[PDB]
Amino acid sequence: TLGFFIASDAKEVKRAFFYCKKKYDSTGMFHWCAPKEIEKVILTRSEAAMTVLSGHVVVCIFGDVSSALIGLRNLVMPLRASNFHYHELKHIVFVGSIEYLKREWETLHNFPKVSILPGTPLSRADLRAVNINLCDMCVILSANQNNIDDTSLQDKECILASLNIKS
Amino acid sequence: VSNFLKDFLHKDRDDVNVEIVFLHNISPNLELEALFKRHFTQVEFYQGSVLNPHDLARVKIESADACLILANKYCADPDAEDASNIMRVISIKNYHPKIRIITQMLQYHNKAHLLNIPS
Ligand SMILES: [Ca+2]
Ligand SMILES: [Mg+2]
Repeated sequence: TLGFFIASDAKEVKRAFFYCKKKYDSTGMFHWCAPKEIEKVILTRSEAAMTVLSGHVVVCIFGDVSSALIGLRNLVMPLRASNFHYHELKHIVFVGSIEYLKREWETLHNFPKVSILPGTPLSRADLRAVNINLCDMCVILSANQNNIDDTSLQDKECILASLNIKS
Repeated sequence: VSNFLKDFLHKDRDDVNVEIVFLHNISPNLELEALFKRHFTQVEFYQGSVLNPHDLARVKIESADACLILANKYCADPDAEDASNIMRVISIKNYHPKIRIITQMLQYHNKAHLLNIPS
């Protein structure tokens, strides 16, 4: 075979041969659950507050009807990889506009541990509802990033959501 | 600039030794240059965006007393002009957070976005 080396050069790597003295998916690699419902996964603030989420994952999305589809299946796939256990599998909640969430829910239904909070990622009340404090990682994504043509709008939302979470 | 400078340099206000340093990426026209030549000893102009920390150190904003931001009232998009003012206050607080920013917004919810900035 060949050896994947992480040295700082090619010549340092060029020394190995020189110096010698159901519970899952249909395939196996992931986890699969039955196609749930958008009304099942939509939460309100009070329901998400009573849903105790510690060490979980929140995802912030600045999406709309005019925005392009990002595609989050590739994001949520290695979270549900079978190199861990189902108790170890984290919970994911998506915060944003229910219009973009409806545009993407037709792709986003075959996955477990997935919630949806319609609203606004800038809403401090919504962030307190999803317990961003206990959340392991907030992921701030932007969907209008390749329709806007100005640095003033370029990542402007992402910067605001980051600053609000830090504040 | 004229409506600001009359209110800032008016006789009724107490005599002000404070100078005014502008900062704007568009080079001014001849009439704005004539206004600067009018209030020569009190105002200076320096071309540049506010989104450059080299420009901010060039205009000495850390040594400046207070930063001011004048928003375009009559804009075709009251959220896009709001957004530009947001990014300007973001850049000034990113360079030097220990300064007083006097700015003007266009709505009330944008006040919360200004509050989002830590400094
Ligand atoms: Ca190297
Ligand atoms: Mg002078």
